[PDB]
Amino acid sequence: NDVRASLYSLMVLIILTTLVGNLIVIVSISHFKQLHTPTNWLIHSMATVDFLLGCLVMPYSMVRSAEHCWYFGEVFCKIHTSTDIMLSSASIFHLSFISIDRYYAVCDPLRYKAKMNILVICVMIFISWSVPAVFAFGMIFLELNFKGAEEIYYKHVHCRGGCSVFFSKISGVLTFMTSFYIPGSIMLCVYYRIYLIAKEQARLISDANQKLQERKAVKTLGIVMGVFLICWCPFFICTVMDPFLHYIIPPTLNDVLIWFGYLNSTFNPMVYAFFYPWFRKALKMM
Amino acid sequence: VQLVESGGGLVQPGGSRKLSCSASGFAFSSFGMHWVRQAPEKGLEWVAYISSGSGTIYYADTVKGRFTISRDDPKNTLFLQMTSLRSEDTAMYYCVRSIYYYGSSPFDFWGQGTTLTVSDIVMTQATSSVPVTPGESVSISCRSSKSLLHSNGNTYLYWFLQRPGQSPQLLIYRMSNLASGVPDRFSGSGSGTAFTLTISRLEAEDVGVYYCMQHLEYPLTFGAGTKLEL
Amino acid sequence: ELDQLRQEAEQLKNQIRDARKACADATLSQITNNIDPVGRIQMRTRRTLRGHLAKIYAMHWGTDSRLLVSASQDGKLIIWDSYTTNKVHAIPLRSSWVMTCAYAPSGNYVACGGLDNICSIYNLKTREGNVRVSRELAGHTGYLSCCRFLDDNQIVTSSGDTTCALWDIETGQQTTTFTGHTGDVMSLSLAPDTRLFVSGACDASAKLWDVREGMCRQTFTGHESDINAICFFPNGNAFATGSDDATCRLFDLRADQELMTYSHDNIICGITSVSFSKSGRLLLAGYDDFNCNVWDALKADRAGVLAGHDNRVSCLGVTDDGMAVATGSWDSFLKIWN
Amino acid sequence: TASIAQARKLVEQLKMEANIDRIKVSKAAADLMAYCEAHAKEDPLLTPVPASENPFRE
Amino acid sequence: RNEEKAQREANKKIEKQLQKDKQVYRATHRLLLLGAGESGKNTIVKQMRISGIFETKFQVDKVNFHMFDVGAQRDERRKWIQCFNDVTAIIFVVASSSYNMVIREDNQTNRLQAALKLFDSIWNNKWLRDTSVILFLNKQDLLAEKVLAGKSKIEDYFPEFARYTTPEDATPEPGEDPRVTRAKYFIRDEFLRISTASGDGRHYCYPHFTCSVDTENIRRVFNDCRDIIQRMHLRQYELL
Ligand SMILES: NCCc1ccc(Oc2ccc(O)cc2)c(I)c1
Repeated sequence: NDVRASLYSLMVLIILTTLVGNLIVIVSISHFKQLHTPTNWLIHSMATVDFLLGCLVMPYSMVRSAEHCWYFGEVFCKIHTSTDIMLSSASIFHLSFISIDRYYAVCDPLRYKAKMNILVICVMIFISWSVPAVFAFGMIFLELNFKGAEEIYYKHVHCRGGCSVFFSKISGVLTFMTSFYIPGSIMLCVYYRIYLIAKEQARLISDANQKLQERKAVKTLGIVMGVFLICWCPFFICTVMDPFLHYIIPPTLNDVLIWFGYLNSTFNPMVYAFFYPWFRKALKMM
Repeated sequence: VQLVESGGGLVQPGGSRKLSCSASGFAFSSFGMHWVRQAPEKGLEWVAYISSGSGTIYYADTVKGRFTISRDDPKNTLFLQMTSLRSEDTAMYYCVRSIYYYGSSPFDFWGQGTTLTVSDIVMTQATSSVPVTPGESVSISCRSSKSLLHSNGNTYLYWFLQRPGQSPQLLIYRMSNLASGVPDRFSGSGSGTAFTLTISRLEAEDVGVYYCMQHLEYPLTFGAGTKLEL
Repeated sequence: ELDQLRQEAEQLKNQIRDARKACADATLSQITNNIDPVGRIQMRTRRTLRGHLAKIYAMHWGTDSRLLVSASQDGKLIIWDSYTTNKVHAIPLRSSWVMTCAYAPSGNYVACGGLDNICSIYNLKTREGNVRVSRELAGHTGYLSCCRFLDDNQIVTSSGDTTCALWDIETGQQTTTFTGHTGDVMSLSLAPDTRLFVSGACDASAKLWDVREGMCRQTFTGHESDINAICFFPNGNAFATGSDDATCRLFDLRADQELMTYSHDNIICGITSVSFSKSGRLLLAGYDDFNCNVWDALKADRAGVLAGHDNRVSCLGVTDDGMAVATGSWDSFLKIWN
Repeated sequence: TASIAQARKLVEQLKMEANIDRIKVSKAAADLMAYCEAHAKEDPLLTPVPASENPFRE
Repeated sequence: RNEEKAQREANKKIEKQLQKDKQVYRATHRLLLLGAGESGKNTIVKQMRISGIFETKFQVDKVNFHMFDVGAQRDERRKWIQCFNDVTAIIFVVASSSYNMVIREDNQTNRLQAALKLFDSIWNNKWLRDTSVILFLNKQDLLAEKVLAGKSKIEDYFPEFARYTTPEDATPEPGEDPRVTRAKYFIRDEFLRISTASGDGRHYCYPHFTCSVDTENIRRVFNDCRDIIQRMHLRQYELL
C-alpha cells in the first residue's frame, strides 16, 4: 500500500540525488587545470567512491528492504555485502586522510608543499582502495564472519530474503575497532588542535584590531563533525552491541540505520566541495 | 673532440674479449652511441646502438646473443663484451656519436677504429670502378629496393666518402643537406629509389670510397663502395 | 636668456603642429567603407605546451615558422617544436628575473635580458652538444626590455635608462647610442629592410630612429598613458602601438600623424602585446581580461573573442607565413592556435 | 650648460621635423588598401584551407 | 621512424630534468628587500648572510630563504615592481636617526617624512596586495646617544610629540631613561598609523626594534614568515 510506495519514492530520491551530486563533482574536477591540487585529487577519489556506491549497491538494497525478499538469488548476496563494506570503509578512510592532510596544512605552514605532493596523495589513495577490498573479500568469501556460530547464523538469516549480515563477537569487535575508532579519534584530535589554533589566532587579531581603535571556525568544524558523527556512530554502536546482547533488535531498526549511512554517503560531497568559495566560483565560471 | 679505442687483436675462438671507447674533449652524456663494423673486403655494417640514457638498447639482427654493451658517463667510457666468437665477426670496429633532434646532423664524428681478426632493405651499387680525371664530373649511383620516403617527408639517406687510410667522414646527410667541414664541391639528388652523388671539381683529396646508407627501416645496412684510382 | 629661447621653441612647435594638422584632408574610415566584410572565425587551440613553472614573459618565433623560444620567470628557456611538441633544448639562466627573449634570424643565437642590466648571447650550434654562454654585454644603467636581432652580428637592445643603443659581438662594446627619451623605453620593433626602427616610452611618445643616421628621425605624440608593446606593419610604411588606456593606435611613416584608433566601452584593462598577420588584414592584441582579442585592421571593429587562458597574457606572435599564432600567459601554458 | 645645449638641439630637431615634407594620408591609405587586397590571398587564418596541407591537423 | 623515437627520448630526459628543477624550486621562499641609502640596508644584508639586483641565500632550521637585495635602476618603481607578486614578504628598512635638524639637501623635509611617504606608497600599491611587509627600525644606538646629547630636539618640527606619552604596553628593556622609550614608541606608532589604513584583512605589518649589528634578525624573519603563511592557510579554509 502507501508505506512501501513512500519508501520506494524516498529510495529513488536519495539514489538520484547522490548520483547527480557525485557526477557533478567528478565532472567539475575532471577537466579543470586550476583544480589540480592533490587535495582535489583526494576529493575526486572520494566522489568516485560515492558514485560507485550510489550506482552499484543502493538499487539492490532498495528492493531488499522494501519487499522483504531477495529475488536476485544466493549468488549476488555474497558480493553485495562485500561491495557495500568495501565502499563504506573506503569512504571512511578517505575522510580520515583528508583530515590528516588538513592537519599538516594548518599546523605546519612552512614545510607544507614539500611534504604533501602527488606521490604521497597517490599512496594514500592506493591504501584507501586496497585494504578495505582485501578485508571485505577475505572476510566474506572465505567464511570468517559467521565462523564460530553455525546454528545461530541460520537462525538469524531466517529473515528478509536470507541476505542479512551476521557478526560474531570477535568479528564485530575487530570491525568496530579498525573501521570506526581510529579515524574517529584522528579526526577528533586534528579538529580539536585546529580549533585551538584558529581560536587563538582570531583572538590575537581581534584584540589587536580593537586596541587599535570565534564564528567561522566553530561553525565549519561543528557542521563537518556533526554530519560525520550523526550517521555512522549509532549504526556502529548498535552493530557492536548486538552480538554481546541476546540479539534482540527489530529488523526495521537495522534497515533505518543503514539508510542513515547511505544518507551520510549522499551528503558527503556537499560538505567538502560545495562549501568552499573557490569550487563554487569554478562551477559558476562554466 | 677525441675518441680513443682500445682492445682487439687475435685470440682463440670461443673466448671472451673486451673493447673500450673513450671520449675526451666533449660532453657525450647527451649523445647516442653506435658500434659499427667494416669487413676487410666489404663495406660498413652496423653492430650495436645505445641511446642517450640507456633507455633504448639495440643489437645486431645477424647476431645478438654474443654481444653486450654498456657505458659509464663519470668514467666517460663505452665498452663492449663479446663471448664465444666465430670467424664471421672479423671486421674493424668503430664507435660513433650521433644526436637526434629537428635539424640535427646524425653521424657527425667518427673514431679512429680498431681491428679484430681471428631479408631487409638491400642496396647495391651497379658500378665498382669509375675512372675519371681531375676536372670532369663524377657521378655515383645508389639504388634501394624500397621507397626511402616517409610520411614526414624526410629522405633518409647518408653518404660517407671515406678516404683510403683515415676515418670515414660525413659529406651529405638526408640526401639534401651538406656537412660543415666538407668543401663546397659535392652535391646529391634523388627521387625515392634512384639517387646520385655528383662532383664537379676534383683534387687529390677526393680519392676514397663512397657509401650509401638509409634510416627508414632499422637494419642499418650500408652500400657497396667504389674506389677511385688516379 | 633661457625663457626667450624656450618661447621661440614653443612657437616653433606650435606652428609645426599646425602644419601637421593642415597636412590632413580626409580620414581613411570613409575610404575603408569601400571594402567588403571579413567574416568571424572561431579558430581553436591545436597544441598546448606545458613545460615551465612560473610566469612566461616573452617568446619569439624562428625563421622556419616551426621553431620558437620562450622565457619564463623561473630562470630557464626551452626551445619547443611546434609540430611534435618536443623540447629541443633547455638552457638555465644566471639571473632569475628576465623579461625579454630573441631568436637569431640565422637560427644560431639567442638573447636574454632583465633586471640584471646584462644582455646574454648564447651559441646554439657548437662543437659540443650542450649550449654554452658566448658573450655577455654590459654598459646599460637600466633594465632591458627588448633585445631584437638586427643581423648575425648586430643586436639592438632597449633598456630602462631612457636610451637605446646598437651593439656588436666581436668588439664587445656598443657602437652607436641613441638618446632623446625622457621616460624609460620598453618597446622596440625592427624593419623588413633592417634600416629603421621605432620605440615607445612611458612619456606617451613614439620615436622613429634611423640606424645609419645616428639620431632621432621622427617623433609622434602617443597615448594618454604608457606604451606596453609595439609592432611594425609588414608593408613597411606603418606601425601600431598599444597602451594602458585600454585602446590601441596605428600611425604611418610618410604622413606623420594618427591614422586609426581601436577602442571599446567594454574593455577597460591595458594592452600587453600587439601583432599583425602576414597580409596585415587583422590585428592581434592581448589584454588583462585573459583573452586575446582579435581586431580588424580596416573597419576598426572586433572579429572574435578567442579566449582560452586563465591568467594574464604577456606575449604572442605569428609565423613568417601566417600559419599559427603562439601565445604566452602568466599560467605557464603556451597555446598553439590556428 | 646642458639645458641650453638641449634647447638648441631640440630646436634643430624641430627644424628638420618641419622640413620633412610630409605627404597626405590619402596616398598612404590607398597604398595600404592596395597591399592588403593584393596580399590577402596567400595567407592562412583569413581563408581557411582544407586539412590536407595544414601542418596542424588536430 | 627512429629519429622521432630518439627525439621523444630526449624530450623525456628534458622533462625529467624539469621535474627535478620543480621539486627543488618548491621548497624555497622569496623575500623582497627594500629601504634607502641612508639606512644600513647593506649592513642588514651583510649581517643577515651569517650592476643589477643582488641575490643572497640562507638556511634557517632546514628552510631555504632567497633574499633579493635591490641595488637597481633610476628611482621609479612603477614598472619593475610588477614582477614581485609571488614573494613571501617585503623587508622594509628605515633609519631612525634622522632628526629634524638634518632635513635634506635640496628636496624635502626631514628624512623620516620621506621614509613615511615611501612606506605609504608601498602599502597603497595595487599589484602589491596580498603581501605583508616586515617593518624594521634600524640605527637605534645613535637615537639613544642623541636623545641625551642635546643640540637636537625632534619636538621642534613635530608638534605632536608633546601630546604623546609612552604606552603601558611598552617593554622597559633598555633600562636607561623613559625618553628613549617615548621616542621609540612615537615613531613606531607613527609608522603603524600610516600602515593600518587599508588592507581589508589580507596583509599585516610587523614592526620591530633592531640594530645594524644585531644577530637575532634571523629568528624574527623566520617567526614572521611562519605567522604570515599560517594566517593565509587558516583563511583559505574558512577557519579565520
Ligand atoms: N554502506 C552503508 C550501509 C552499510 C554500512 C556498513 C555496513 O557494515 C560495515 C561496512 C563497512 C565497515 O568497515 C564496517 C561495517 C553495512 I552491512 C551496511
